[PDB]
Amino acid sequence: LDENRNLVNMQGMQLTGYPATGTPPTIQQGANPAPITIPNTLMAAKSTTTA
Amino acid sequence: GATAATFSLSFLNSMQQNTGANNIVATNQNGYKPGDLVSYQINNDGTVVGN
Repeated sequence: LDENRNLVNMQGMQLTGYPATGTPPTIQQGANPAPITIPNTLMAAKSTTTA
Repeated sequence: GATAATFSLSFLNSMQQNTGANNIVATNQNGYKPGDLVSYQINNDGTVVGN
């Protein structure tokens, strides 16, 4: 993990992959590849919908 | 005999959700005391940085 909390090799190349979008985030197999970052930010709570 | 430090403090992007406990996650400002050169080097960007 780099200073910007993104995955980078030991040289400085930005690792790329399929972006995760949606609420909750999921995996898209058709989305254009984007750099992968791992923020430490707190995720917001979700209202209960189905039980 | 020094003038007081008048500034603006920002608390935006704060969370009131059920986190269990209250803890500080970040803090920063843009003021520093005078300093002197201790070291320097050259980065791959071509810029010269003096610590």
